[PDB]
Amino acid sequence: MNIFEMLRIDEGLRLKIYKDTEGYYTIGIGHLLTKSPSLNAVKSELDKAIGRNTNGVITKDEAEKLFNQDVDAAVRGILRNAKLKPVYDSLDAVRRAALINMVFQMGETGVAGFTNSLRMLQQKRWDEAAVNLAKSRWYNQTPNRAKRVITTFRTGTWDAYK
Repeated sequence: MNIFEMLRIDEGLRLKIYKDTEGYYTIGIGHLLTKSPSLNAVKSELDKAIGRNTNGVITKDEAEKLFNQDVDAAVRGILRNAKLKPVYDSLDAVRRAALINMVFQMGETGVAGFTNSLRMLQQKRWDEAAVNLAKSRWYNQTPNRAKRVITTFRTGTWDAYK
């Protein structure tokens, strides 16, 4: 297992425009297009992202390219963030994937906002961090996914994805 497979499991793959759990327009492997409701704004964003006149549909290869750019960007975001980087550097390879998963889903700002959890992860207080992380809107809204990520932080194994 690795980051790509993990996220592929949590986000699915859809080749036509769809709304995410929060109702926002997305496509592919969790690629958020826009928070706007206009199907126009949406079509524009897609065309611009893909570089061609779409019509709300993309190929698998196009979805994969966007996915690769997204993972890259999430990693890059962690490495640039002063609150995130230190945590990421302190973690083992499996746990690093859990953190990237969170960033991809909720953005750098969102995650950097879990101060308490972040400090507990840095101190390697796995159980404590898992409890803290559970006390969040994120877990309440997407509990199955949040439970998979949390377990991964708790155990440092891929067991939740197996």
